Amino acid sequence: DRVADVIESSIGDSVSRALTHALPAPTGQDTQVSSHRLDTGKVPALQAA
Amino acid sequence: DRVADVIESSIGDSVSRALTHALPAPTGQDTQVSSHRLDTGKVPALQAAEIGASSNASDESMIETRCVLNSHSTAETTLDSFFSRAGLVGEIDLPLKGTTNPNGYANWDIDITGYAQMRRKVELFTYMRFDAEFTFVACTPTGEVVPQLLQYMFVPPGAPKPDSRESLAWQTATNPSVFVKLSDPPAQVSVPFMSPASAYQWFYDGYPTFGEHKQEKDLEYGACPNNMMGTFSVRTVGTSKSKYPLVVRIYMRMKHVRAWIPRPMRNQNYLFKANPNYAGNSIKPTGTSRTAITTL
Amino acid sequence: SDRVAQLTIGNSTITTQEAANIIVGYGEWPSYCSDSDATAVDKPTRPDVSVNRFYTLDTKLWEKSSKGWYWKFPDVLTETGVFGQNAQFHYLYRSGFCIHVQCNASKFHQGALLVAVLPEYVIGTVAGGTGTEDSHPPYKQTQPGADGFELQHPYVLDAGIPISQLTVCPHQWINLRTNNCATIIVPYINALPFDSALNHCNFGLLVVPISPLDYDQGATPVIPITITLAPMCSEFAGLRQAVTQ
Amino acid sequence: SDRVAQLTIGNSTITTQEAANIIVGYGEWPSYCSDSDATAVDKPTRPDVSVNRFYTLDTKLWEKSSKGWYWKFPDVLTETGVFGQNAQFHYLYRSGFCIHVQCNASKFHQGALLVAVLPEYVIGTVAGGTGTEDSHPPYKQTQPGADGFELQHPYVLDAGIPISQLTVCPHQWINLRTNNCATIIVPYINALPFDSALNHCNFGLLVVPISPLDYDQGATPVIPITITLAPMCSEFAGLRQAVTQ
Amino acid sequence: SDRVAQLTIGNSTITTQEAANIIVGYGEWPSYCSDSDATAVDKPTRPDVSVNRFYTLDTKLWEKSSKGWYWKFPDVLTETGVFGQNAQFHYLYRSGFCIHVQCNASKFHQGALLVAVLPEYVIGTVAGGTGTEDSHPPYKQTQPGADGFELQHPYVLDAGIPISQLTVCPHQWINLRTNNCATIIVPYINALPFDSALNHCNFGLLVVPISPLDYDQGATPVIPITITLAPMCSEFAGLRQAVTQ
Ligand SMILES: CCCCCCCCCCCCC/C=C\[C@H](O)[C@H](N)CO
Repeated sequence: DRVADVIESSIGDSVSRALTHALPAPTGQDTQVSSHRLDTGKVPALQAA
Repeated sequence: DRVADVIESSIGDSVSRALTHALPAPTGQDTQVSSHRLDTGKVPALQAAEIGASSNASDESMIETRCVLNSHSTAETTLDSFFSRAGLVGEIDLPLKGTTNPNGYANWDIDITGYAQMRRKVELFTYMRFDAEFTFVACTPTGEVVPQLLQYMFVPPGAPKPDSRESLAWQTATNPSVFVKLSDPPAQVSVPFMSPASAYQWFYDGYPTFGEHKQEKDLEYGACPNNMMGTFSVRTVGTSKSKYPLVVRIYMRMKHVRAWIPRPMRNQNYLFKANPNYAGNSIKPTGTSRTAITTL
Repeated sequence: SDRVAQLTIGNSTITTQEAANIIVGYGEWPSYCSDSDATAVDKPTRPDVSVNRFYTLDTKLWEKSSKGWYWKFPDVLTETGVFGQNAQFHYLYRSGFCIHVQCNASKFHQGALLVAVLPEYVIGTVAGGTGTEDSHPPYKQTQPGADGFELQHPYVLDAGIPISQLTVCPHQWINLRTNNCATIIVPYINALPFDSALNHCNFGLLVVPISPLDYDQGATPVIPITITLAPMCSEFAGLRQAVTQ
Repeated sequence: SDRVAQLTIGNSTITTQEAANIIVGYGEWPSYCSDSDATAVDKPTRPDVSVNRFYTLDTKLWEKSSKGWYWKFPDVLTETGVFGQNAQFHYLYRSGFCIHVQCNASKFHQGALLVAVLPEYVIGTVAGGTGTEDSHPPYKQTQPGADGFELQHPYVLDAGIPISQLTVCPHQWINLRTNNCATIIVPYINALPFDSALNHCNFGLLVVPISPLDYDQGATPVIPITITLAPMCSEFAGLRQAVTQ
Repeated sequence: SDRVAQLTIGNSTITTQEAANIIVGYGEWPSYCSDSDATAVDKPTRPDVSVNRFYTLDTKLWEKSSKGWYWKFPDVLTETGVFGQNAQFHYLYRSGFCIHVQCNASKFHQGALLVAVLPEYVIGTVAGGTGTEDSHPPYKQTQPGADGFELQHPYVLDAGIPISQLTVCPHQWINLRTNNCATIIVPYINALPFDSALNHCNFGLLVVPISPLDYDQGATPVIPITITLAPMCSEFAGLRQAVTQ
């Protein structure tokens, strides 16, 4: 392999790239203490479906 | 200097701030290996021509390429490689019977704008600075070479121009002169840069004299005195009239060339020397035409 | 960031909210003459804040059938304020320039303009229409003043050269879809360190609509164009009487 | 940043200025088959740049009364270019895909589309209307080719399953208020490492207008929809004659 | 960043996408009374989440000929929910406030509003028109309730003071070109640590259209205005029977 198209090639990569992974979860998630918020720039409610 | 307006002032800074700099480039640029891309936020293809700059997209951004080593030279596109080629710039005719120069002498004002092929090349830039090399080819109207003695005199501006074949100005005690035969190879000499300015300019937007510019003084517009380098004079060395008609052709080749400020190349036909005039009725497009835009 | 801009020089200010960056002509800034370049012996005068400030010349209307206009520099400012007085009191002149062109419309209008700077823009004639008459343009066409002049043959730029190659000169575009202003900065361009401001014009400014203006009936039909300029690093020398011609 | 995007693969490029990110189906990227998974002995062929590039199939018009359309993969590309020639010359096939759907309008139009990918999308019949006749759909409906096919009962997806649960599949929306394109990346989905490209269809692409198109009279009434796709990590094996059927 | 905002207090939430920051009146946040300031001996009650939450009073229509409106605090909330019950069961009261005003239109409408908070906004009368009769405003005008009251002479603010100096009070603008909401936070303002909620009004809220509303025929002609408020750091003391008057 001499030409610098075969050396740099990604052909033959058989490993699957996974964006996510599994985590232990035996019980439901807890709920923590929260207070009031009055700020600009943070909008958890506004979404984009 | 005490007030804190003079101390902080930028007045008097004579150094030029340059945004860019020149780099070595003997050969064309190489091409590197590129692969596919699938991303958000990087758009080499999308441009904005309203800024006034050229596109910065490359080969590798748009398609998948291979590694290519480019060894093509860029040495033929320099200014000395482009301009150091002799071309016809003037022609002088010395007939036996006629109305132009029947007395055996002629005067030619040094100019380049007489012929279109070199004029179009030189008028790509605004300012130009170079040395010259003039070659004089002499023969008869049919091309035959005959035994005859000729004299060429260079007359700088302000010097008295000869008025006859036997003028006292042909003593050439100060002006350079050349004596040559028609059986010799063509004569050629070297010429320096003589402009009072730092460069010759082919376009001068203004008038050379002060005062009111009326309509009967309109032939002075665009005339730059810094380009008037003198007069070239020629005669047949003798007291009686010569036996043969003669024609003289001048070729000039630049060397040590510098240029500034490029401008669009000429589009229409030339009409007059030192005049951008064009024919109003017949304006032709830059190129050819076709019947439809959707076909070839 | 690149859309909003402010230009402050002297006692004048310009604010814009729709811009396409600033072009610095030939990659060089205006500056003063050095001792090696200078030839005259008398010391020049540098009035500074009184001459380096923004001037507005006039307003020109853009129609659906416009051809184009051109102005000559520094011929526009030879009659305006302290700059004009200094220019017509002295013999020698040198300075840079900053040019700002303004034209605004709505989101339903369309069009495009080409704003370019061409050094030593010599004007030719139509040679009588047949190329037989060796005429020359009148003084009105060569130096039109601060009112400008309208092109007759924009395709050849009234000088025998194509307009499609005018982009080789420092230039910008005013696309009504994208921006509404153009800013160009020009250094001092000449083969001499100093020159006369009443006999020589350094360059010219061209505004040519490449894409015609269009809109639907009911919208505003008046679309003006305004020119604003400011000298930079001005120098004068050779004091004498005041001559106007 | 997330609005503008560029997709480059092979010798083709796509540019968009109104996007809503890229969905990677099932959180997995296309890849080649490993030695543990492989079963055949002959080495496969990987033509690379000649088959992994964007293809455009056809343009479909969106009306105020449209139902929906569906396409079958890789049945669309079995007749197009080097990919089609390779697919009909070999016996075994495997590859991923990248799907890009385009539809643009103005700021006064409204509507919404659902673009989803459903593996093994089997089509049923209306059973004569009474459930008494055991009919089967013709070959035209099962594999419509590159022209697609229009749904008759979009509520049941022409297969007896609700459309309101189609969001469990990799999907995006094209809201004319927000964006004008949808991009989905699908790996190779099958219970076998290789399969035939002329007998089996891996999945199907559904475009169903959930919210109808609307506009006022005077605006442009033609709103096209265009489909662009590109194979990824294609592999072929089992060379023989060329069969088309 | 400064355009989008979210306000969360108690079990209520407000989301906006067109804002002009939050004004904190007099550069101070609401807080509880300290031991040095306090005078009463009995410990106060702090119900917290049941009284500190957003309340909406009513909707008022903006016309081309509107004058303005005003509300009195805490007179609006003396009949609404747990806050009203606590206020009419106890003798002493103290709290801050958070005020949010909403008004939205299209990109073809124009107008402007001034939203200001004036402590101890006493209302005068026209004195019979000649200044001879020493009358006093009825109880309806002084404490209009949750329905508000419309100004009769907005130039003098119905109290003999110019409106052009109302910007000295904590204020914002609602320019239909720029934003569609205004948020102001007010601490407890009084010369006493505690006071009665049924006899004293701490301040008033003014909404006056300085620039009139305009639009072309065919657009939506109904432009409502809605007021939302929430107490902050409420305290009550002096428990007794429930009195309403
Ligand atoms: C025996 C010697 C004869 C000398 C022949 C003439 C030599 C003088 C040449 C002067 C320099 C040539 C360049 C002239 C200036 C510009 O090129 C032209 N004015 C352009 O119109």
